[PDB]
Amino acid sequence: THIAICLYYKLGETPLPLVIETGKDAKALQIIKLAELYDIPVIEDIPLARSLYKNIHKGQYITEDFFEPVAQLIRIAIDLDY
Amino acid sequence: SGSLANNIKKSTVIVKN
Repeated sequence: THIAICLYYKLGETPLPLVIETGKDAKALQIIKLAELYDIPVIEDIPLARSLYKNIHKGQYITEDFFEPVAQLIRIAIDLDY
Repeated sequence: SGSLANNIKKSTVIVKN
């Protein structure tokens, strides 16, 4: 079962990283295709993906167990814009 | 239509299994 979790964090707007979209199966495949189209970093991390999928529903902010693992993702994925 | 694509376009990172 394929899963994809789309995280959004923008300083000043989102008080915490936000799960803005999720998908399983066909929808997960589509999210990944769109990620490629828009050059959004995609990271494979099976334990984290499964746990996020189960715990943090679409439109929910991440919770404490995820703060650091998601921070690490943001640090590698952030576009520094130069 | 288009909400999915607009969300992905603005997103920060995707985690997958």
